[PDB]
Amino acid sequence: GKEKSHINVVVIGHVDSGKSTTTGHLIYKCGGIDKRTIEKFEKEAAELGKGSFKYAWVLDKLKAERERGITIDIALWKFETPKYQVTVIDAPGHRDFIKNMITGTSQADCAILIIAGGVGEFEAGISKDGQTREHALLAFTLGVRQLIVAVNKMDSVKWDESRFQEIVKETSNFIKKVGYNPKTVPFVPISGWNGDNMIEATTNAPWYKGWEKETKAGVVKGKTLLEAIDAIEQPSRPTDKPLRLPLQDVYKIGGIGTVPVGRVETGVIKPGMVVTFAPAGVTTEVKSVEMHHEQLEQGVPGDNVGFNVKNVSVKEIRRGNVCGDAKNDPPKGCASFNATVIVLNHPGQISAGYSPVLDCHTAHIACRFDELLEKNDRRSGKKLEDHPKFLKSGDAALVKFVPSKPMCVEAFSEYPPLGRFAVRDMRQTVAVGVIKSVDK
Amino acid sequence: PAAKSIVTLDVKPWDDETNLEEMVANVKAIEMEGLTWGAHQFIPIGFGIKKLQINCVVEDDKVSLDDLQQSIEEDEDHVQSTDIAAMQKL
Ligand SMILES: [Mg+2]
Repeated sequence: GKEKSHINVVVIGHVDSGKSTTTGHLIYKCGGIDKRTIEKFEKEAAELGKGSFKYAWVLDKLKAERERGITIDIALWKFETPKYQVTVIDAPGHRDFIKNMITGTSQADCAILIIAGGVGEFEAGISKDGQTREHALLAFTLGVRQLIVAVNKMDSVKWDESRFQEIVKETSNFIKKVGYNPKTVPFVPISGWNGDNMIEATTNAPWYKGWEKETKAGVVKGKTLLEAIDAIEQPSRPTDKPLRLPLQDVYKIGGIGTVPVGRVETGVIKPGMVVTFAPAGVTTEVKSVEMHHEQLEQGVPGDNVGFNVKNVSVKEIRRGNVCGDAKNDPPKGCASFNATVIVLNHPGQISAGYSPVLDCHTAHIACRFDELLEKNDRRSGKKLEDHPKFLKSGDAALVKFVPSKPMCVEAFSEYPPLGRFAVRDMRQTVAVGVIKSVDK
Repeated sequence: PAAKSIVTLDVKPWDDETNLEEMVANVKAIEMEGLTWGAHQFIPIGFGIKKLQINCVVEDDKVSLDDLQQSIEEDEDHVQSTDIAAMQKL
């Protein structure tokens, strides 16, 4: 039982791709989620014959049990690989997941695109207007640079090499248009149901020599999807960056005082540090830090911590404000910020003056699109025109934003979690933004 | 069948004295076509405060999570805020 590093993975794909069975299989055989329910169905399966059972059958029963609302475990799913503890999201098709994908905690280190290999299922999955492409575009825009492609349902096409090759060609085109470099992407033929190439190599494809990907140090090869996941590159965590901790809630506890709560996005928080809260600019000492049941010596990137501070009323700091270190690039409110905005598909056009609500870290504030400064080629960033008169679906543009209320944001290059945002309107996320400059 | 998602919501109280049983009873009393309430637990977050962590399964086309969060938040006497702890496709 070796010590593991932590990574986040998001699984995307069309409704017929079989991505839930595929993700479910990995969690079942490499993790420990809803195991008492799994055990109940493994025993029940004896009824099908004389004892043997398929993992897919158990997953089907687990799904129905979850639908009834009687399973016990929460929706935070994890599984292990030789090197990692993986937190995985089988992306929901729910439209409210888009905002959650942009501002939620745990942004992905790698996206796994599941592709149905069948004849009419593959084409349906790569439609330009499909939810799958939107998810891929969002991941790319948010900096998810690693991608793994799994071509599922290979049994349905009799593990035909030509079909796999054509699918790889067409999928490479699909992802290249989004922005990914296919040479850095492993393409794994699998059967989520039968288990081929999931954890163990398939015996149904003698032509299969394995997957490969180019990395900065050389070429990495493997056979299975689990190997591809274990091959994900170790991303650098922001432990040494200045502290940034967006507030989620603020409590007034008898006998303790003010206790803000939030996720440490960058840097580390420790008792004894002197912190500043922005947009207000209030400064104070951190008295103690707690998480779950433990008192901490430090809260590191990813920890959702409570901390007690003196001489700050709950009325002067609130959700959306950002806590940072007063002696290491303290956070500041801004007069405005310029960001690259990617307009998603929606029933409207954007003109200067537009003032929708933006969700950035824990802040929820209406911000004016004060000026449309440029229109750009999305993938390269090249300026196409100065001062476009309007933006339509698909456009990438540099926009100057003016917040309607005091707001603390950061450039994405410096503090990623405080530099990406979702634009809300018409009951959906209509645009995603990446902050490029801030006027503090 | 209709597309669904399983969601875990964190419902936060005002302080360490908030009546948590009332808070969850109010959440569970919310009825929406396509919404199924699941398991819940009260989880310590530090300093004696506990948040409600509750599962629900929703039909994507019928249940707005934005609306559900807003509805839960109407119980101002018990609820300070709600957040999505995690969500998955089913
Ligand atoms: Mg399905």
